[PDB]
Amino acid sequence: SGFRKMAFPSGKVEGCMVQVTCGTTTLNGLWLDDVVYCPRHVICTSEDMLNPNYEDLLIRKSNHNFLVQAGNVQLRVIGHSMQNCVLKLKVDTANPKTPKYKFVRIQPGQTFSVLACYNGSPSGVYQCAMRPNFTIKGSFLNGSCGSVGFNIDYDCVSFCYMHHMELPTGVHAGTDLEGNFYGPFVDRQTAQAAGTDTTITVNVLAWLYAAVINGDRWFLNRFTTTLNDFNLVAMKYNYEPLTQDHVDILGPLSAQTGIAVLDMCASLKELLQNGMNGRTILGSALLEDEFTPFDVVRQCSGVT
Amino acid sequence: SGFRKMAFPSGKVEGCMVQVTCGTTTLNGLWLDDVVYCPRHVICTSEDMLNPNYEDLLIRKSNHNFLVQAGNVQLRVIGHSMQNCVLKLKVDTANPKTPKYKFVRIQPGQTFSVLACYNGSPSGVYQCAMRPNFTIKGSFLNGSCGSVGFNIDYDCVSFCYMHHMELPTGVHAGTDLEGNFYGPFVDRQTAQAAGTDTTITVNVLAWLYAAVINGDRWFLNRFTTTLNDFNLVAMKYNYEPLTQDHVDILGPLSAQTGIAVLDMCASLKELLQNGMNGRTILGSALLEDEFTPFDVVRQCSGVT
Ligand SMILES: O=C(Cc1cccc(Cl)c1)Nc1cccc2[nH]ncc12
Ligand SMILES: O=C(Cc1cccc(Cl)c1)Nc1cccc2[nH]ncc12
Repeated sequence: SGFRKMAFPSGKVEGCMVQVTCGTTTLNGLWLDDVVYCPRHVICTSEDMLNPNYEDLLIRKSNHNFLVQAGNVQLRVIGHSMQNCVLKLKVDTANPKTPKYKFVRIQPGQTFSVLACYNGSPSGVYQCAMRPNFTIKGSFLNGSCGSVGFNIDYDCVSFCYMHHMELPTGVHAGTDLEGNFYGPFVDRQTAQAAGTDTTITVNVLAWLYAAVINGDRWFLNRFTTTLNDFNLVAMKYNYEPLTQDHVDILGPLSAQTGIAVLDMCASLKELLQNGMNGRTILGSALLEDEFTPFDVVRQCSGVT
Repeated sequence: SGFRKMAFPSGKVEGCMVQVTCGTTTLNGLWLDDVVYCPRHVICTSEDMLNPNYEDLLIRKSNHNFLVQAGNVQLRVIGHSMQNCVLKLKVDTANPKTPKYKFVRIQPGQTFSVLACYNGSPSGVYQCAMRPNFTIKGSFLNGSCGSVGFNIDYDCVSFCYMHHMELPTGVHAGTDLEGNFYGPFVDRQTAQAAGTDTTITVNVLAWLYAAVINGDRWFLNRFTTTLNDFNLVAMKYNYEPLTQDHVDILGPLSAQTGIAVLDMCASLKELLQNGMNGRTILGSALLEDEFTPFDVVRQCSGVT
């Protein structure tokens, strides 16, 4: 028992990290097979970042201008192309450490692990959620661009995020591995509105089920609610409206604990209306929304 | 910017994990050079666990009774010995993935990463603290015994913990890599008192400095305090007494922010006496003590 904000083991991703330098800029790249993926802003100088003309900046670059280093060994670049906001550097050697992998575009409210890197070297790993507004609240310093987010299903790494930018608000924005930003963001040094965010209701409910499984039960009450009534409360408290699709994904946790989803909704309703009263749930004094129902089941069943 | 409960990249440790089976019991082992380390209770049956006679149980075992499997390949066991609460299984092949490593006994209040494993396969990685009472609040299910805790300083893995037991209270106990338990625990299925725990004051202060560095400043006040006055408050709130040694380790963070350690102590004093008033610090609604001053500097400087 016990419940932690657990990340996937990062080894399979550590073996893919490289350093990419173009001119004066260094960031991280992801080496899979014979391609290195990295943020296209590796080609910018500070003078360029207010609104870079990426097409023109890339025309001034040749294969030999992209310095790619995998630990201590240099990779030979034999092609380059820009796809949306990523560059794809074709190299003459397939990464021997390439794991089985997929590129996936995750949905808002889903979670993933981030391997924060600097100069192609891994620094640390943490778990986070893609907010409903498509930002991430990460831990990224200058030089972390090109670090990736991923999930692992047995031996397959599904890469879902590449880090590109820290907005002036201190929240993070990035792309899928085809270089499409999550959210409305653009790769320019400008203030950019991130939408209104909401709390991921189905994840808070999953975490309340994790709490019951792991011994924290004080918040269970004698009440029930309906989706309509619960959604009036979710509206007031800026929580995502709950749907039958969310109730269905909570089915396994409802079956494991014997607590009907709408009864757990009534516990969440009381917690939203009354607060925690100075108590904690799974070591937290707030309602946690960074665990999906799949994460809770995986953590409570010991999936490897 | 941003601050997360970050674990070390686990790849170097993933390469050391093996499955050890003895009779009907399977758990995890750590393969370094030509030795596999695992909890000695791998030799017990359920009938043995109330108070096992480990010496007698191990006398009934031969090298060929210890089944060690590294992924899909079987290791040949050419020796066995019990050291405190660990078994050391000498194998005929040095682990090719053995990283540079050390065995260290950590101090209470220090932090480390855990690579939770089942059947020798990594499941996930998380960061935690060794409580002042020598327990850990982990995420461990049955089959996780033998999972290890570690820190990494550049290319060297310092292994500090091997998981052995979940106490009836749901908290975790284990040993250093020489098999000495942290705390008063014994490897038997009995209720065992864990001491009175306290909050790790120097880590809460480090985390308040991380909060100021990362933009959360609302808790800064016009006050100062002394070590004596602060320690009266720490006493009331079950916090570890602060010493000049703790003030000295907070020196770098004090220099980075320009906030004297005793002024930060006055902010912590007000937070202990008044609570958070429904506000958060670094996404937490409680005072976090699982980040050391070294962790805060490492995370805020991008060490790889
Ligand atoms: O965000 C950027 C580069 C950049 C600026 C504008 C647009 C783009 Cl696409 C890229 N550098 C950072 C500086 C400081 C902390 C940081 N955390 N994560 C990144 C990061
Ligand atoms: O703790 C043990 C085995 C054991 C019992 C008594 C003494 C010893 Cl040394 C070992 N099994 C577990 C069962 C369920 C969840 C668990 N989490 N971590 C372990 C764990």
